[PDB]
Amino acid sequence: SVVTKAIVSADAEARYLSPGELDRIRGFVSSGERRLRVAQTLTESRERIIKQAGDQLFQKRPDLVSPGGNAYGAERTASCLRDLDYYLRLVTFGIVAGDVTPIEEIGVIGVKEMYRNLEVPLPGMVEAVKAMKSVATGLLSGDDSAEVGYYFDYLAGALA
Amino acid sequence: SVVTKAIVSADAEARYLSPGELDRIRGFVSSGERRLRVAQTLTESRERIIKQAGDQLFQKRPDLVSPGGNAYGAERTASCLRDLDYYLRLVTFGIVAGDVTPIEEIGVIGVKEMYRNLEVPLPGMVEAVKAMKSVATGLLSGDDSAEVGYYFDYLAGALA
Amino acid sequence: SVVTKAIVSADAEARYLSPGELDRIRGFVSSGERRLRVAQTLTESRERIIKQAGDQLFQKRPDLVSPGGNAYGAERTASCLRDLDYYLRLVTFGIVAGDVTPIEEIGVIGVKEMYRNLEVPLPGMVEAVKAMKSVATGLLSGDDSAEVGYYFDYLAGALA
Amino acid sequence: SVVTKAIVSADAEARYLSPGELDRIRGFVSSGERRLRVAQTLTESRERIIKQAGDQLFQKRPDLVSPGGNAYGAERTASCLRDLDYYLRLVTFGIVAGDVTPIEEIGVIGVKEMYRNLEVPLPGMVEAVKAMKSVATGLLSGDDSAEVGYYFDYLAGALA
Amino acid sequence: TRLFKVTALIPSYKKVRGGRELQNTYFTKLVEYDRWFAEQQRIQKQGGKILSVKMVAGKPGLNTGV
Amino acid sequence: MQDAITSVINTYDVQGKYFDTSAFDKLKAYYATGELRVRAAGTISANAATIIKEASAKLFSNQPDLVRPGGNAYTTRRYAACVRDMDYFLRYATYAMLAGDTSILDERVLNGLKETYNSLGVPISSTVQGIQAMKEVTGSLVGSGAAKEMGVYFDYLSSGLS
Amino acid sequence: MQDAITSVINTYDVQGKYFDTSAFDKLKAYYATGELRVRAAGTISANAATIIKEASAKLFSNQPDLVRPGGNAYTTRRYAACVRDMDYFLRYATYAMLAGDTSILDERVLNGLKETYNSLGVPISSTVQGIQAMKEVTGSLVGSGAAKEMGVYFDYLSSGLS
Amino acid sequence: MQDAITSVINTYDVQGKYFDTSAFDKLKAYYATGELRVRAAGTISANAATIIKEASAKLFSNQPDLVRPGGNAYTTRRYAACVRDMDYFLRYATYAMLAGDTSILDERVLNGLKETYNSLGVPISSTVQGIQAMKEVTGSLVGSGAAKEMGVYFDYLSSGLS
Amino acid sequence: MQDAITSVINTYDVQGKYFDTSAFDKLKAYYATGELRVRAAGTISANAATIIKEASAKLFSNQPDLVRPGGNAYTTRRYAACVRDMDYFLRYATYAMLAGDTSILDERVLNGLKETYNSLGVPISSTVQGIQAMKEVTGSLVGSGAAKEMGVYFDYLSSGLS
Amino acid sequence: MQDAITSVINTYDVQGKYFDTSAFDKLKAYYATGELRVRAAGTISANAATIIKEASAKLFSNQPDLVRPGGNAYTTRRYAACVRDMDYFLRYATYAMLAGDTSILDERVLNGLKETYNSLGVPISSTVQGIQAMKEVTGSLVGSGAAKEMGVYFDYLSSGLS
Amino acid sequence: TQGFKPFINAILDSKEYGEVFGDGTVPYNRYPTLPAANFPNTEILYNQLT
Amino acid sequence: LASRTEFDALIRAAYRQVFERDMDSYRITEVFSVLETKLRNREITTKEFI
Ligand SMILES: CCC1=C(C)/C(=C/C2=NC(=C\c3[nH]c(/C=C4\NC(=O)[C@H](C)[C@H]4CC)c(C)c3CCC(=O)O)/C(CCC(=O)O)=C2C)NC1=O
Ligand SMILES: CCC1=C(C)/C(=C/C2=NC(=C\c3[nH]c(/C=C4\NC(=O)[C@H](C)[C@H]4CC)c(C)c3CCC(=O)O)/C(CCC(=O)O)=C2C)NC1=O
Ligand SMILES: CCC1=C(C)/C(=C/C2=NC(=C\c3[nH]c(/C=C4\NC(=O)[C@H](C)[C@H]4CC)c(C)c3CCC(=O)O)/C(CCC(=O)O)=C2C)NC1=O
Ligand SMILES: CCC1=C(C)/C(=C/C2=NC(=C\c3[nH]c(/C=C4\NC(=O)[C@H](C)[C@H]4CC)c(C)c3CCC(=O)O)/C(CCC(=O)O)=C2C)NC1=O
Ligand SMILES: CCC1=C(C)/C(=C/C2=NC(=C\c3[nH]c(/C=C4\NC(=O)[C@H](C)[C@H]4CC)c(C)c3CCC(=O)O)/C(CCC(=O)O)=C2C)NC1=O
Ligand SMILES: CCC1=C(C)/C(=C/C2=NC(=C\c3[nH]c(/C=C4\NC(=O)[C@H](C)[C@H]4CC)c(C)c3CCC(=O)O)/C(CCC(=O)O)=C2C)NC1=O
Ligand SMILES: CCC1=C(C)/C(=C/C2=NC(=C\c3[nH]c(/C=C4\NC(=O)[C@H](C)[C@H]4CC)c(C)c3CCC(=O)O)/C(CCC(=O)O)=C2C)NC1=O
Ligand SMILES: CCC1=C(C)/C(=C/C2=NC(=C\c3[nH]c(/C=C4\NC(=O)[C@H](C)[C@H]4CC)c(C)c3CCC(=O)O)/C(CCC(=O)O)=C2C)NC1=O
Ligand SMILES: CCC1=C(C)/C(=C/C2=NC(=C\c3[nH]c(/C=C4\NC(=O)[C@H](C)[C@H]4CC)c(C)c3CCC(=O)O)/C(CCC(=O)O)=C2C)NC1=O
Repeated sequence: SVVTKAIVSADAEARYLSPGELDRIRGFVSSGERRLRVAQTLTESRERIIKQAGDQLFQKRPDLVSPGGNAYGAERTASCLRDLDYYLRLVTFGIVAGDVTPIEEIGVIGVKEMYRNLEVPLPGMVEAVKAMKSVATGLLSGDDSAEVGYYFDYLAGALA
Repeated sequence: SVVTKAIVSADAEARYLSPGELDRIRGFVSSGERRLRVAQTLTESRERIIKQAGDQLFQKRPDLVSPGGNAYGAERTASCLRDLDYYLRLVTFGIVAGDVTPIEEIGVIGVKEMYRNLEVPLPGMVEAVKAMKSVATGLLSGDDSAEVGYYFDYLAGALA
Repeated sequence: SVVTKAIVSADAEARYLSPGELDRIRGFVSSGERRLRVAQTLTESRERIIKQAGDQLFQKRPDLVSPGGNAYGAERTASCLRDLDYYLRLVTFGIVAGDVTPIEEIGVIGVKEMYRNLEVPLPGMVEAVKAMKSVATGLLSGDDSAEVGYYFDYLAGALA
Repeated sequence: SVVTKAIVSADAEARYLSPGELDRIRGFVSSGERRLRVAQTLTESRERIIKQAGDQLFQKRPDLVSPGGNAYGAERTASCLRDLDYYLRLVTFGIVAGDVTPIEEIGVIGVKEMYRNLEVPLPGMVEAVKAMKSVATGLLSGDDSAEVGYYFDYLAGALA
Repeated sequence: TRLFKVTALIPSYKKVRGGRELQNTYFTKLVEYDRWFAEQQRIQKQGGKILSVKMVAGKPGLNTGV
Repeated sequence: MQDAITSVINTYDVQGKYFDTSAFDKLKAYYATGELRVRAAGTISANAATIIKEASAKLFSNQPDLVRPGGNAYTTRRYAACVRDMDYFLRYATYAMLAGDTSILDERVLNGLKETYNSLGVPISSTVQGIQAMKEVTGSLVGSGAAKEMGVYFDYLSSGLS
Repeated sequence: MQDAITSVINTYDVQGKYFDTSAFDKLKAYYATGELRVRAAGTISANAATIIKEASAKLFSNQPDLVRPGGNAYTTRRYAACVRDMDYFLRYATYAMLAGDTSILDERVLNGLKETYNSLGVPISSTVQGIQAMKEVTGSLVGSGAAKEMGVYFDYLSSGLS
Repeated sequence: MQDAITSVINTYDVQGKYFDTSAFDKLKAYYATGELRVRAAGTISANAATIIKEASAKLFSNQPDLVRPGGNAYTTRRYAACVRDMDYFLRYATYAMLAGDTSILDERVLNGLKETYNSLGVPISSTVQGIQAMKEVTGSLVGSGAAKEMGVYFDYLSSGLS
Repeated sequence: MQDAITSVINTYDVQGKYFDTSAFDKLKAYYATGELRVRAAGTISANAATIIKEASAKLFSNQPDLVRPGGNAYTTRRYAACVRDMDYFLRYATYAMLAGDTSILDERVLNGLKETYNSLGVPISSTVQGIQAMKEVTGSLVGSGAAKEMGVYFDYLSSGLS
Repeated sequence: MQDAITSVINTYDVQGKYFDTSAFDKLKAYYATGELRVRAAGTISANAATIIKEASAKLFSNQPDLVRPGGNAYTTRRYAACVRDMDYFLRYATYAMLAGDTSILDERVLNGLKETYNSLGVPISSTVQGIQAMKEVTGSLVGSGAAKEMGVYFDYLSSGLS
Repeated sequence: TQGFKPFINAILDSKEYGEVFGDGTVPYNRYPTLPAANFPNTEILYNQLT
Repeated sequence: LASRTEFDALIRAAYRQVFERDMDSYRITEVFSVLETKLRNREITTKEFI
């Protein structure tokens, strides 16, 4: 998180954290309460977000569920929705952390190799993530939508 | 400056500033007015702060103005107070800047070599900046006195 | 010693000792009796040298034994003289060694951070070793006083 | 020379010359006159030394001056004696320098490549240098003969 | 002292490399004494786990000859 | 590097002067513009890929020879390096605008860029054209006042390259 | 390393569960204590040299043989290495206090320090005494709550060496 | 580098001549001055920090503007860099004196100094004045015989700078 | 590494013998198998990504817990590392088959794999199951004859891992 | 490394006492033999290649199977490694003789040598016999007292290997 | 302050060396795109003979 | 014992990178013979050799 980055930056120079870094951490802990409120809101709306996101993805990209598509079949569509659930959990982790570092460590490093081996189309990932972003931002207020959409934007850029 | 550290940190990672760093800059920009008021309070009283810190220094360390002491003599004592005024100016600079970057670049890098070439004791410098901290935090309300004491503490730690 | 320095210089290049290195070893061993007599002379007179050097130390810089000074007090004065005893022993070691490596590795490497941790002024310590130099060279002949003064000069330059 | 080695070694550590280094240079310059008269002895009788060394080399190694040998003929034998004369002058240079450095740059670096390109056998060089060692040391006194023999030994080891 | 024999595992977190990296993760090396602080700090900063360090050349507790 | 705050600090540090009323007015002006600067920086950061796409599209439409075989932007390496340089220019223009000071543009962009490009055969006029296309795209996204401010830093880059 | 937030993230990630109520309770507990941690860290940073000097004085007064000839801390070099070790211990304990987790002590302090000291011949009990001295000196400076918090990481260091 | 002995050796080696009487006279002169040079080098090694202190004090007394705000040596960093440059000049002058040859001042010192100083805005005139200040202090320290010898190398450094 | 030919050469060099009838016979055996080996290596080279896909699919179908949270293949990084390791095993088995000798497996793959996996926490039994899964898939493509020969090196890798 | 002088200094320093009469006695013993050691070292360096040639010829005459096919010294590579090892032993034994102390031997030769030779398959006994051949050649070449001195360090190497 | 060997150690103990070259690869010309002017300066250095 | 040639190529590449060209005239092989020996038997890494 922000605290870990400040600590590792200070340790790189073999120094204590400067008053500026301490002030940055103070602002971070101040914003923590709103961050947990946002993450709680997205955690409560698990099944909704997954359901509308999957429906928009499958209507926008029928080929994925059609014969020959990567998600054809009940079990493969279930795995698709399971991946969506993974990424939504990662986005909640990013919201609490204040940065995209947990998303980066769990679901972004080596994702292209994983989906190459799985024969998962990356544009399908990008569209599913965009649909998740739309649903999540819709279920939120005007303020929360910006910071939540930032993480989905980072994730889609990582897939794209 | 806060903006300078944010930009440099982003540049070191070859990236745009994240919403967290932009929010940090937004908070610093918001608190700029309070910072300017504190800086003016410390500037308008610089003569009193210097006189009282010099006093407290010379009661707490009589050896400095005692024979064999570095500050012995009216001329050397004037140089002592002139250094104290340099550091008070740098403290006001660091207040408006929001970090200790001006303090470090103007008065901390190579200060050990300079004072060694000058035969100036560093515990004397630390006691003098502690004196200035006491005097200057006496002039301020609690919230502002804490943030000024942070810069004075950084100065004392960098001299020690 | 001189032998160790020649051997490591030869070893770094995977060679035998050059005629110059062997020549300097001969010069060292042929001078062994004279420098050994010098080391004895410094050894028997160690108490007298330490006490005169400490007296000259306190006369020249009285802030150390003045209030607010590092050597203020009786036990701190005993520790002051104990350090001088240490350095005179190291000087004898350097004389028998023919080089300043024993001094460097027992009492010079890390000395700045040590005396910084003890709030011991390095100008005061340099005055200490200069007093020791004057006293010790007083008890020696000119030919011996030259070499002993060279080691004391090395110590003075290294301390500050 | 001795002075140049001391200076570059001290400059490698960003320091002044140690008491041992200064003592070494002092002993070197105190011995300058015996070095100069040894160079006198070697220079004033260089023709006889080269002639006798050539005789000893060609008697212990008749193959060189036999047909098919590297030194066969008038001109190749002249070139052989010319190389011996080169190395004698180099030994005088090293004697005055106090170290094998002038020998090392003028006649040791790349000597193996040179003599392979010329098809001069290196054991022949070693035998010639040993012969010239014996002839030149026969002309000097024991103290000087040992010192010059160390230079001839350095040369032989480099050719070996 | 003059020599530490250090066996260390350095995993990878930043990326999965095309190179084999069996060379660089699990290793044993000889680091000279006044390099060991910096080397250990770098190994800890990369995220590795130092498995063992041993004395090989010098003698612990010696004053001279260091 | 420098920002507006550091620039005022330096001009009052060379004179050994405490801050006057004029310096406090300059600091107030920067602190007033800070919100607009952060807004523009966030907008540009969210839209960097869009800006690069559009600007490189205009550049290669006007100078098609750059991407025809043999042109300086003809290979996947050289096209990628071209759009990477455009991304660099956008990023450092955004840094400069957020700092309120063009010192970063000289220190971290313009220093040796001219003879970098001349030693590589990168056309400098076409790079300036790309920068102008980038300025036009960015102005439409950040709004009129932010467009005028961002034009200053884009024009600083263009003038330093020219 | 991982802080408290990253710690709970990793723990809930390993079971692949979303944050429960208890996870948000833990996060609220951390963010509530963060400001106290920032005062504690700033205070310790201001007085690092003082803390190390007092702790070293206490350690070498309670164990005078360490710095007398024959002791592990007898030379300028070995004494300086000792006080360097205590400086690093104090700064890393400050880091672990800000993070709210003893992980950084595992990755960047205890990661091979045990057997490094063992091969060096550094006495463990004396190093524990030095850590305890830093603990008392630092607590008397940072007050009761920050003292308990810092002491937790100090005893982590002691038990890691023990 | 190159010293007096090595200079004579190379001069005769290019000619391919054994040493004549003139070469032995030059070597005799250097051997005769060797004791004076060693004594002077020892004195300077013993008092180098002192020499730097009085030389810097004298230079900043003659030109107080250098260390007052606006001067090139005004900050802690630039004051320390000034003192470090003076330490270079003193140490390399002592090397050249002990060598009896100004070559090392050519390789290690004067090569590219003008370019560095004009790039940094370091005032070359004031640096020459500081070199002169070191010359008086060092000459007064070493004595009548060695002061003339060390002046050669200090003025060589000054003429290379100016 | 050594191939079959280099193995025969080394076994004749150790005894200092020129080649007799038996050595030429073993050589002829290798050059008889050479066309089969080259054909199998080319077939696998064309189908490497595929064979990896079915091998990983079989490994994860038979042991699903490896990729759910808590499994060592649970992350994109760790899943990518797993398939990377499997690709390495396939590539080096192909090298060994083409060479006709198993020295390359011990020299490159197996030298330090136990220490690395056990320190990392990689489960050996699952990796061995992956070796078998890869062998079964490859045998279907290479052909009945080449399948056993490639299985030889696959069991060599497994037993070295086991 | 430690010579005799540094060994005495280290003992008296860890005792923290000034030199006693026995310390000065050991120092006189060392200085007395220094000229003999320097002569022996110069003689050995003058004849190092000759010593290695005769010692290796004696070793491979007493054990011809070492360089015949199947022996550990049969190749140009391994024969070169053998004679290079003998060169190391000779040079470091000369170092130890000149130092008057064996600490350089176990510091820079003996540490890990037996394990390395065993891992390589180098016969320890044959290496000991090579050291003995070097001992005999060197002892015949230097002279009786220097023979005894060098034999001390050669026997140290032999006892460390075996 | 420290001379040559500490300076070489400072280079080789830098984080940059560890990330780019690690412990196994011989260094090489990097043709660095960043920071500004590093490319021309590096190329001038590497286009010069000894 | 095996892959001797690729160690030797890496060693000569290290010489050419650190010293900008081959240095056989200076007998680099015998100057660094112990160092090369430690590199081949894997006591040290490439970074320590450099
Ligand atoms: C926590 C981080 C993480 C991620 C993200 C992850 C992804 C992941 N998805 C998988 C399967 C899958 N994933 C998908 C999803 C795709 N189908 C369509 O193409 C869509 C575009 C797209 C969904 C939006 C499908 C269809 C499979 C089944 C693959 C197969 O059986 O061939 C698998 C194989 C193991 C299993 O099925 O349980 C992994 C490891 N694993 C992780 O540890
Ligand atoms: C100052 C450093 C230096 C040296 C040493 C040096 C040696 C040298 N020796 C040469 C030829 C020669 N040198 C020799 C000498 C060898 N013949 C016998 O075998 C002996 C073992 C041995 C001499 C003792 C001979 C016979 C030649 C003629 C080779 C030929 O013409 O093919 C040449 C080629 C030019 C010429 O023929 O005059 C050089 C450059 N040059 C230098 O610049
Ligand atoms: C060319 C010879 C060679 C090989 C093959 C090799 C393997 C290897 N695998 C590694 C990690 C790994 N290896 C795996 C694979 C395992 N995880 C699952 O349990 C599977 C059952 C199983 C694979 C079939 C995983 C998940 C990691 C990551 C471990 C970590 O998080 O650190 C690492 C540590 C560095 C890295 O992650 O890149 C190496 C060096 N190294 C070599 O030098
Ligand atoms: C020699 C290496 C090299 C390549 C390969 C290359 C590709 C390349 N393709 C381009 C445009 C394009 N490329 C495509 C091709 C895509 N359309 C469909 O989606 C397909 C999936 C796919 C082709 C099979 C299209 C449609 C455009 C026009 C883009 C536009 O008009 O907006 C452009 C933009 C400039 C121009 O059109 O002249 C380049 C540089 N350039 C190079 O220097
Ligand atoms: C062989 C290398 C070596 C040295 C030199 C050495 C010195 C040394 N002096 C110390 C204390 C001291 N040393 C001094 C001496 C100072 N008083 C004045 O300021 C003078 C300037 C100066 C003496 C000339 C004093 C006053 C103390 C006590 C400081 C304190 O208790 O706070 C201490 C701390 C523990 C103790 O009391 O002994 C050490 C380790 N230790 C070593 O292992
Ligand atoms: C960042 C975490 C970290 C630490 C703490 C650390 C400690 C450390 N201490 C060392 C030496 C040492 N450490 C000590 C300290 C001990 N002596 C006294 O008795 C005390 C009881 C005690 C300290 C409180 C001493 C005396 C030495 C010198 C040992 C010797 O040279 O013989 C060394 C050997 C290498 C070197 O000094 O350059 C290390 C690596 N390394 C790390 O990476
Ligand atoms: C903005 C950064 C900056 C600073 C701080 C600075 C300080 C500074 N103080 C100086 C002298 C001095 N400074 C002092 C002050 C010390 N004496 C007492 O012991 C005290 C412990 C202590 C002050 C609290 C004294 C006494 C002198 C006169 C020294 C002398 O004349 O030898 C000098 C030498 C030239 C001059 O007098 O103008 C400098 C450059 N210069 C800078 O560019
Ligand atoms: C398979 C790799 C390998 C090779 C090549 C090798 C050669 C080799 N030749 C040797 C002796 C010898 N080698 C030769 C050969 C030379 N005589 C003339 O000068 C010729 C120019 C030249 C041969 C054409 C001679 C005469 C000896 C005997 C020298 C002696 O023992 O004194 C020896 C030392 C003891 C012995 O074997 O008798 C070796 C190791 N050893 C190996 O393990
Ligand atoms: C500075 C001190 C030092 C020593 C002593 C040392 C010994 C040493 N000898 C080695 C190889 C060797 N050493 C020998 C010599 C032995 N085998 C023969 O039969 C003889 C009986 C005997 C010598 C008298 C041989 C034959 C090898 C080659 C091993 C092989 O490649 O299989 C190696 C392996 C690395 C390499 O070959 O480059 C080492 C480390 N290394 C050192 O750094």
